[PDB]
Amino acid sequence: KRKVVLAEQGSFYIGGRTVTGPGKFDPSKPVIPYSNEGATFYINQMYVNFQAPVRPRGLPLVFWHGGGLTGHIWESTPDGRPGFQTLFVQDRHTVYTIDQPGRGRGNIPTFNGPFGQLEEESIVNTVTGNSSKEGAWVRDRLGPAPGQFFENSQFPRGYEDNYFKEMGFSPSISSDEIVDAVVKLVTHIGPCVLVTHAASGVLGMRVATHAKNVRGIVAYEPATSIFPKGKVPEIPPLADKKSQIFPPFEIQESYFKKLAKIPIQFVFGDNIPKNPKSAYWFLDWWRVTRYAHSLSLEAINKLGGQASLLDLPTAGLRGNTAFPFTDRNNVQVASLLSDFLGKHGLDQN
Amino acid sequence: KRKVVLAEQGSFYIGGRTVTGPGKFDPSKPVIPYSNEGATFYINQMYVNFQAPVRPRGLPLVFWHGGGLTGHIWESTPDGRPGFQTLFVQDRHTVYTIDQPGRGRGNIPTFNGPFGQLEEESIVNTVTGNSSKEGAWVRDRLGPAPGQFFENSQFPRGYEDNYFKEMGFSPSISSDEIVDAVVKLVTHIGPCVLVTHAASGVLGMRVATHAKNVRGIVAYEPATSIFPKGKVPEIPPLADKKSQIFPPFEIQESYFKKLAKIPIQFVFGDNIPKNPKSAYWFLDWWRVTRYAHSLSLEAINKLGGQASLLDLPTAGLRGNTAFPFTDRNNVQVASLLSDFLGKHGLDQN
Ligand SMILES: COC(=O)c1ccccc1S(=O)(=O)NC(=O)Nc1nc(C)nc(OC)n1
Ligand SMILES: COC(=O)c1ccccc1S(=O)(=O)NC(=O)Nc1nc(C)nc(OC)n1
Ligand SMILES: COC(=O)c1ccccc1S(=O)(=O)NC(=O)Nc1nc(C)nc(OC)n1
Repeated sequence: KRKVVLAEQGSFYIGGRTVTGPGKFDPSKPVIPYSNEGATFYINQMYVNFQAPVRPRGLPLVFWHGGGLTGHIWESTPDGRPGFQTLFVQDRHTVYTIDQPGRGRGNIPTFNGPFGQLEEESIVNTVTGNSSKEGAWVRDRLGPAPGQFFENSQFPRGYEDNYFKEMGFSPSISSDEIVDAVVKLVTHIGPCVLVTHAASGVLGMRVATHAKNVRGIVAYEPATSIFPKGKVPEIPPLADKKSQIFPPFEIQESYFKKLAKIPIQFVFGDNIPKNPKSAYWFLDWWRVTRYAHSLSLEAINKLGGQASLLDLPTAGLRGNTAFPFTDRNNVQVASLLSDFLGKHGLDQN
Repeated sequence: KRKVVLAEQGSFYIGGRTVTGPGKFDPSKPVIPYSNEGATFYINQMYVNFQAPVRPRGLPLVFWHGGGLTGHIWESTPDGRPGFQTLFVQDRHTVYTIDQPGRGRGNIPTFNGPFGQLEEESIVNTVTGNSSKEGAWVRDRLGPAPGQFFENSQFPRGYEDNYFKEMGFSPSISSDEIVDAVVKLVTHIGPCVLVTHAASGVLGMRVATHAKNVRGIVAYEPATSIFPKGKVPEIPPLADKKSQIFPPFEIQESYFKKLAKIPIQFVFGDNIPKNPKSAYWFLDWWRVTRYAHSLSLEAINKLGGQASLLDLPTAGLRGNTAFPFTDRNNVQVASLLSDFLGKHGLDQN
């Protein structure tokens, strides 16, 4: 199970832009402490890793981590089992894993001065946000409250420290620039499949509307819904009568219709409630967010699309968290992804 | 040259601690926007990647990136040629690559509030520092001034953007906590060899004094010298008669002596002046820094050690930058590393 044979592997940077400080750089002056004077800074670039099997079959897969994560989540599970990178190289796909701008080996744009500030220009905000262990516990549906596990959980229990250590903050890089970096990657690699997760769900949908090389999307637990501009359906508030899900992203209809041209599958784990759950904010949030996604997929299908929602429990898999690709049954989750790729010929040359 | 057969690969997090916000966490209350209330945050953990060959020989190698870098520099060169990770898995060594705390997939400790601040506790500074392209150009001795190459350069010209894109800031995590994470990794791995670079040179020396499992060190272009406490020799200022090199790190003699028990090699590239060069601050800085390191190695040898300085031009390799392991002749640089490992019995089981 662990052996893997690579025809080649590597990593590279792509995308981003440059910003400049004032003045001129004098090489005879002390270079350290570092100065903005005469400075050119590369910002908002993305890190990309690839592993290619011998004699690949079908399209390369681009695995895109969720919010506050990195490509680590596709490399290994918290308890050290093979991640989807290894499983799909073994399945004879070339596999790209990214650290998007602002995360991991992607660029964090900061300079000499308060965080994110280049002289008088605010590239990203100095004030950050970041989930706690407790927030992530309920966000990812390990259980209804920190320390608790749902019955039949597939979380790798005992490896909580490993799991939460993989998570961190994201600077306020614009989503436009994150999407731009991945569009450039898709141009670089050719026809490919995007496999997204939570926060990258809506970003991957956006990439597909700008990049015809995206030939399919599988989105694990996408966090933000997407609709044609002015056609967002009625979406109820949460059971606490006061909160709402994330404002759906709206794109022009001519771009939205590009989503009807490729196979798209949204995948959800277990323990999303059917009924309002006022006592558990993030469980109720997932209920209404999944509902909004069902309407988004229906809108894609009314325009001639091939969009579907897979609830893992209906496929016979019980207990998955919001990271099904690192849960204890991730091999079975991978099998369902192989099934999708095979159904649409994305595993053939 | 590109193929690699892995018995296993993966990644994991190790080291770090936790800090806590005030108050308690209520799962019924809105979890987003994220709050410090009731929060546990994992901070200062390190990312570790490993690739293991079939039938490994000798000790595992731990590759430790320089300042503002990540394990990318061991994966691939800026122009896409195999890095030392691939070369030494092919040489039948298990290879670990790290993103140290505060870099890449390592943790950047920030919360909900101004960067690095947890309520009124400053975990890392809000004001950052970061090299420009211009500062890094002369730091790494691509040439004497930005945009200019030494005639003999081994840099992969044309891939400047790719190269500079791999560099970024480091938050003010204490060096103690960075050393702590790698000591914990070395305890987990068992006997190994540290391969360090620039800023991680002094940190690897410190790790060796705390971890008998470190059985050898090869340091490329180390940036800070180390001496026994109270025994720093006379080191001249730079040619501008105002600047100094980095204040040498001082450790108790009992720990310093541990450096005499293992083979240690410092490796320097080309274009470091023999004579004072006041027009080019970083060239002169490298002259005096290399001199300080020569005295450091001499001090280890006077304690019965086996500490050597390898200037790559004396081995027939001309024009290397301060990243010899990603230069155009990196295969030849690797050969010299294999020779060190072999001579010292580190390539046998
Ligand atoms: C892995 O888990 C998630 O990925 C994840 C999963 C579920 C919800 C949220 C996230 S997230 O933390 O990244 N945030 C996100 O998708 N975007 C977003 N949108 C708005 C409008 N506000 C905020 O506030 C943070 N975030
Ligand atoms: C994921 O499920 C829970 O999280 C969960 C849910 C409810 C209770 C307990 C757990 S548990 O997992 O902590 N522990 C558990 O189940 N213990 C247990 N021990 C014995 C000795 N026998 C039996 O059952 C016969 N159960
Ligand atoms: C890849 O290049 C290097 O590794 C590298 C190479 C040569 C010099 C500097 C660096 S560095 O930028 O990271 N900084 C470093 O080693 N430590 C350090 N120590 C002091 C006392 N001040 C500062 O200020 C920056 N830094």
